Amino acid sequence: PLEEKQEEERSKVDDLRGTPMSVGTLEEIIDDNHAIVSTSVGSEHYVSILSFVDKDLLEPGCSVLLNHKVHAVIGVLMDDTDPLVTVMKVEKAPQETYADIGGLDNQIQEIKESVELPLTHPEYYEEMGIKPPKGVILYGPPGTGKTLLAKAVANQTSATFLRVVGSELIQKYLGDGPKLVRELFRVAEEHAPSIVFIDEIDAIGGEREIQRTMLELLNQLDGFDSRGDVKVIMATNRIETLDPALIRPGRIDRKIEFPLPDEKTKKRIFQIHTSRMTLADDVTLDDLIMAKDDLSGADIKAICTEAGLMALRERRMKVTNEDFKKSKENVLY
Amino acid sequence: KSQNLRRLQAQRNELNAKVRLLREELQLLQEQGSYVGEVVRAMDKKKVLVKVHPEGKFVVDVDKNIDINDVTPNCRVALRNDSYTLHKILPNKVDPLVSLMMVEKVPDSTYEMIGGLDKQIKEIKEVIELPVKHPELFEALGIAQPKGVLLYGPPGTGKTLLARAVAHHTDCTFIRVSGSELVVRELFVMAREHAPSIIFMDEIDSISGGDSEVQRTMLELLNQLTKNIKVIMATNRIDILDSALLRPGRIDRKIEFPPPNEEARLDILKIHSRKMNLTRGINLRKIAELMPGASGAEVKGVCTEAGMYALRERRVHVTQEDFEMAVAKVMQ
Ligand SMILES: Nc1ncnc2c1ncn2[C@@H]1O[C@H](COP(=O)(O)OP(=O)(O)O)[C@@H](O)[C@H]1O
Ligand SMILES: Nc1ncnc2c1ncn2[C@@H]1O[C@H](COP(=O)(O)OP(=O)(O)O)[C@@H](O)[C@H]1O
Repeated sequence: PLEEKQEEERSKVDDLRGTPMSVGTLEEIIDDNHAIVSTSVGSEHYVSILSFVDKDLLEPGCSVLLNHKVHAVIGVLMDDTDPLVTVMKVEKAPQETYADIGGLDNQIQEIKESVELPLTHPEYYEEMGIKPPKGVILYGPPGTGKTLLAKAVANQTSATFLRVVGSELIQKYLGDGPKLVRELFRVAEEHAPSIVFIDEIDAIGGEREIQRTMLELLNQLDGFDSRGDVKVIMATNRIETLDPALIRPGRIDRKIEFPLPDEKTKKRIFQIHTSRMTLADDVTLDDLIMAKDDLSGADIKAICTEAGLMALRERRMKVTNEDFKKSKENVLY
Repeated sequence: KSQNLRRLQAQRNELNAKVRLLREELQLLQEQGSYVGEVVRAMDKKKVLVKVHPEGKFVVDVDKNIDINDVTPNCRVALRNDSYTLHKILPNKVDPLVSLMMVEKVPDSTYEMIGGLDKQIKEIKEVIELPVKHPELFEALGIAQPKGVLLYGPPGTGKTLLARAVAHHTDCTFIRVSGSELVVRELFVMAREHAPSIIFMDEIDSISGGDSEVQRTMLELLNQLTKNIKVIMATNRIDILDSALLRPGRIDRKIEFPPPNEEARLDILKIHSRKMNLTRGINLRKIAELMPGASGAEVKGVCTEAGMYALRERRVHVTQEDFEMAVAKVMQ
């Protein structure tokens, strides 16, 4: 009968904890028996504490709650009401695999160890001796692999997957900006382990707020310690633009890159998208390999999408490769 | 006599009930007044976590006849009269977007009155209600998803009105993030809640990184993404914008708006002339005769000015010549 002393709470204790309880943000904790609380008004209140409360969320001062008539620290602030509601802590994963990336294979192999292998087989390293490396940069030309594809596939066989972008990093109003990456590497740090994406950092459009912001992804990356803070994966189109302070092969570890396609991935990456389609009689490479004298990774995505759509305006799931030509002149000409 | 007597009993009991709740009404109003406020919704045994109007927080209880199971977040109603405990529910009180729609009341209901655009509405209806109301032929045609349409044209002539009209033939929604005055990433939640949505943009160059930043900012979340949300960007020129948007296909659709020719301007001037009285006969062609570079607006303007030039002589029928001094006035 271990559940006998639980019901004394709702007749001797919940009479104290269970009223129009108020919520005011906690302040500098004077030692055990008390605390000070600035309430919702702004009036400080030297409150007491509770004996039975299992106090673990004392940090001067997350929104603690109080009693109405008497003043105390009655409960705590589960239902945290998470700042950065929409940062994509992925629960429903997207639709990319090891197979549909299918092109650059060296690269997805290298990022596959550099993010995934301290998770899918972490018992290489301490048996071998080395530390696991930190996050990569993976720069490239535009459309050369969807830079944000070999990180997306690094999503869907791991734990949590936190991202950022150059746009969430910079700020208008701010004057006070480098806060975003304070609590981005504080929320990022908290999951243990989560991967933070500095999606396309390229910082263009005074200047000194951008300077201090870059200095705080810099320092807030590697100041004094780190939790499981692999995933700092940076996609970039302009590697020669950003200040070479990020890479002290400490702040940014080992990093992997690629030529745009070759023709082998013009074929092999062309036949992934149109594998979903229904064209079969004259699937070609003469209109694909030397057609544009190198066509992006996307231009084939847009040639499949604009191809099937342009043969879908006239309502047929048929195989016409002359409509494909109207798709070519339609999308890039 | 007893039946009629019991009818008199019904009359007397009815008037006596009137004087019941009038008498205990005048002693009744000496009690309290319940508060009111939005919440972040409950977690536990009773529970709320309210935020009342003046000072925004508390956690309160709920009465037996309230059935804490339906009372969902951001649906303000309260009664913690004195001890702080709920009673009942009230008018939902228009959620968030209802705000920035009625507030930025910019979007004006439009339906099919588009002045002579049929290739344009064929192409936008090709990519704005087929990916909403018939996804079945896209998941069997091999197409992945069409999303994102860029409306490039002259200032006027198709903007804020084509993307309005085909948003509401479909009854989708029409969220506009044009401007950031009073409140990114939070808007996505609202769009997700709406389930299906359409996001619209701004076009300012003349009538450095203005809204291409948020543009991509929501194409980054939109690329990997709870699926039937379609961003729309209107710009005056295709060349002025970013090279990052120049990434086929990032903008699955580049619809083109020309300035209107003769017959399309007799169509738009036909509709805006269908706003008012005219006369036994206009034969509107002579006004369209000098349409030469016109603009959508350049037509609503001259039709209202023709109406005012009929109004100046206290006359109740818009004649022929008020058009001629309207369009012969506005050449400025
Ligand atoms: N196997 C592949 N080969 C080449 N390109 C691809 C492949 N899979 C996806 N992509 C393209 O990559 C794009 C997204 O990532 P990326 O090309 O790096 O864009 P960006 O470089 O602008 O971040 C998508 O438009 C997608 O069509
Ligand atoms: N083809 C058209 N049909 C109806 N109205 C039009 C047309 N072209 C322009 N307009 C006028 O333009 C106004 C809508 O503004 P809009 O066209 O969105 O501005 P912009 O030209 O900057 O996109 C409406 O008042 C409408 O009468």
